[PDB]
Amino acid sequence: MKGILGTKIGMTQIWKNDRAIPVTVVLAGPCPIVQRKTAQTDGYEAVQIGYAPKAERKVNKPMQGHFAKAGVAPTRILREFRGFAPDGDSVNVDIFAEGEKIDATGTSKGKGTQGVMKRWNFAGGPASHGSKKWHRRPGSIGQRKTPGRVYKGKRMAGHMGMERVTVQNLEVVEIRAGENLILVKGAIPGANGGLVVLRSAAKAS
Amino acid sequence: KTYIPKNDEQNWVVVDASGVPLGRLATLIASRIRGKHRPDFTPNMIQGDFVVVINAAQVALTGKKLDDKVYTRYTGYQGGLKTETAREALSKHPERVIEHAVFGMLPKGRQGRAMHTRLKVYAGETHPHSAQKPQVLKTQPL
Amino acid sequence: LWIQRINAGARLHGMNYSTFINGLKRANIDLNRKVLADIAAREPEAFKALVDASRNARQ
Amino acid sequence: IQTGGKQYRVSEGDVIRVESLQGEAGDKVELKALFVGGEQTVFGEDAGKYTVQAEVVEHGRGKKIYIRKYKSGVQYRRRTGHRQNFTAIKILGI
Amino acid sequence: MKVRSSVKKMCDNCKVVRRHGRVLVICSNVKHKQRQG
Amino acid sequence: GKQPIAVPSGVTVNAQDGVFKVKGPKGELTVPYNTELTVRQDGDQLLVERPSDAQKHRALHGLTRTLVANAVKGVSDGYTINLELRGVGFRAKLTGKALEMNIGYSHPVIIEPPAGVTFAVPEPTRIDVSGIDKQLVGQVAANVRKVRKPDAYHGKGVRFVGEQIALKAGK
RNA sequence: GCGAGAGCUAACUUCCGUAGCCGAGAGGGAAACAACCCAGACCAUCAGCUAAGGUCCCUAAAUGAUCGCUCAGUGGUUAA
RNA sequence: GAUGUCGGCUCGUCGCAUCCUGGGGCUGAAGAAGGUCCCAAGGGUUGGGCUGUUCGCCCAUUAAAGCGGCACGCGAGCUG
RNA sequence: ACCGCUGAAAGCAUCUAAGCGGGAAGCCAGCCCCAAGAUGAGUUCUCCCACUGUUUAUCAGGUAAGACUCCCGGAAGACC
Ligand SMILES: [Mg+2]
Ligand SMILES: [Mg+2]
Ligand SMILES: [Mg+2]
Ligand SMILES: [Mg+2]
Ligand SMILES: [Mg+2]
Repeated sequence: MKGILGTKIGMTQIWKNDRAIPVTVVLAGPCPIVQRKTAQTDGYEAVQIGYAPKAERKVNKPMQGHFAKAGVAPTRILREFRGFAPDGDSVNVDIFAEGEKIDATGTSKGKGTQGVMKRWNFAGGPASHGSKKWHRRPGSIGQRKTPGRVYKGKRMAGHMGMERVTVQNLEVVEIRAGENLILVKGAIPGANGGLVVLRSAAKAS
Repeated sequence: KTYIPKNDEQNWVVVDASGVPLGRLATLIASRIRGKHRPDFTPNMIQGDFVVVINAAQVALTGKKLDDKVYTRYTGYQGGLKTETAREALSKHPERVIEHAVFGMLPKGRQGRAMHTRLKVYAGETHPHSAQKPQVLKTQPL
Repeated sequence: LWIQRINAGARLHGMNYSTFINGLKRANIDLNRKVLADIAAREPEAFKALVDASRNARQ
Repeated sequence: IQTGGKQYRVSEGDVIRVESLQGEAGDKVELKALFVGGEQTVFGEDAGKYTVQAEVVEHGRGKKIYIRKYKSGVQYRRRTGHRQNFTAIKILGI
Repeated sequence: MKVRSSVKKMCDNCKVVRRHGRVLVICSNVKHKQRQG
Repeated sequence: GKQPIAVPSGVTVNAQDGVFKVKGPKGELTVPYNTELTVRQDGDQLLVERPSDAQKHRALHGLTRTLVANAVKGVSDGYTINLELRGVGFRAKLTGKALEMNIGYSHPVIIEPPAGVTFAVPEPTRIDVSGIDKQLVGQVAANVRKVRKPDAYHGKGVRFVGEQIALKAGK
């Protein structure tokens, strides 16, 4: 349901009481609302929020049209949120609250093409008792004349990372509104400067 | 020497699946699609009336709509891609119980596939008759 | 191809190849079979004739 | 059909098996089986009444067709020419 | 419960029942509780 | 075969369709049956006559009467079973209507009567499921007689007063 | 297949007797399929009657008629 | 006119006649702990010493340290 | 699997043939991720707009909205 948009910023040490706790400072800048999809307009409920600002000289005509339909001010990023609402815009103020468990979802860093050891763990082989299949290189891929082929999915080398990931249940250590800053314990996905989306715990204990 | 073809036609009949046993209704729908009483009654291409189907949701089975009637569908490389659902379980998508029980009785090659197109099922009643703006000779079962 | 059409007309009245055919048969009189389909495809006026002709030699 | 027509029409030149009576003009008469001389649908026997008169137009040698047979592994390959003769007959009958 | 292939009475009580497709045995005594399936 | 239908006063039947409707002092009831299953009131009392006879038909026969006969004793006098809480610290109390167990579980079992049934408790060791529809009542005290089945060694839990449960006997 | 031995009255097992087909045999049927079943291809034909097998739809033809049987999906993998 | 052979390693995947977890009937089931049969394969099923071993024996643990199938799975993947 | 309520055929008995309820790490939904080449190619919001070319060059040609090319880089990447 509820949720906001933001830029990851870095992690750092912070003591809450006498326990040093690592956190990820996320800037959940205010988020405008640029379109309310209704189960009677677009067939399903949801809100269109926006994020970084974009210079107007860079805005497509078609987009202006959109953004103007709600006198907003071109953002550069728009995203939806099912079953969400209110009036005006969306800022963490009153949205999230210190202590709330949340789910941060960003785009994982990108590892490019990675072998099986690093993409699936595997194990490759030896390093001395004979070879050319030193450490990496997968083993065998199938079996034989039966299923005389390979399974759809057999883990293999392939572009690793650069995916959508969602780390669940994160305590919100501290919220400094009026800076739209927010500290979540643990570690959120992707690179600093990267987009991140925080929300109510999709399904927490 | 034997007769050629037409086109300028496309009878738009409308069956009703209410209470009728899926099979019988099937055969019929299947038949009028491939070529019922048939125009030039010719193979090469289909002249088989387009068929609209209402209700569906209330077709009929006999001793099993729980037992036996298990529609199977085996996904990607069969790494446990064995999916089975109760026909009653087709309270999710009745429109398929028919759809995919009639495509069965239609030819299986190029044209045949071109043939499921004319078949057009709806699990409702009135609301269906909306997705219907041409003729509609409601030629019920028997 | 012939037998297929001959009864998609046969059944167009209330007969069906099986029956229909034995009928014209019941009337040695009738004896086309060859072109019968065509008659049933082009001349409905005619085809009916032969149709009813059989029922009228049937029951 | 199986030799010597029948049915209705309007008199066209059609080809059938050889008719024996060579020459031309050979006024030919075919019984009849069905027809509509005036949309008058007429079935067997009740049609025998009416009849058809057609004249032998010409005699022909069909289009050369090759009869080839074949079985594998056992060698066996057979090539042989062929083409069936006929008779052209201009319809005109009752 | 006893799932034997050759089910049959065991004392003047065993009420050999036939529930859903199965041939069963219900007797006051439980160790008598039989069942082909 | 079965036939004798004691359909006293208060009641009111209505073989209107397959809906063999009913109404009495306890409240108007309803109890479907087959159609081909014949039955209507002939004079004073009642009767469910049957088409064929043997099985398929006679079964449904030995079915309907008893069924209706229940609608009778129902609206007429209403049902109400009585349960027994038994064994140390076993006990029922109550919340509005909701029966409340307390039979040795780390926490307490809270029961709730279905729309048209009521619980009752005399001594917090004796239970009472009173109702209309013979079934439900049975079909609910059942759920009580499950929160705790009697043990084969001290027959604790719930039971049917003159409940016959012998002890296997241990050490 | 039928009659025997050999073999665990096992084997698309082995060895003989005897009939048929494949081998040197196309065609229809038995989903597919040497030998099973119906049948032995001189060539042509948008002609006709049948065999075995079949006549809900995928393919040709009665979702035929009458009196029954089983509710098992038996039908559409065996026994004490 | 070549279908590479034992074991290991790597990679798996499937059956169930279930090793462990889950649900049950009976027990000669007091409770705790078991036995046994029924249902159930989701996931899991350790590390070493000896031997090429597969197996098995043993150490030390474990909820458990299942049994089989896939050309006794996998050498155009390695070992040898 | 197993346990039950109402209950005949067997005026009793019966988890059953009418009917109804509970009930597993399993099935379906749920969680995270992909997803209309879901060729049955879906929905929504916004932008550009109705040009030119004589039966001799029958259609492409100026263009809008928009984008690509190219340059400089990147927490994106084998190349794209
Ligand atoms: Mg390594
Ligand atoms: Mg035997
Ligand atoms: Mg257990
Ligand atoms: Mg290999
Ligand atoms: Mg580059």
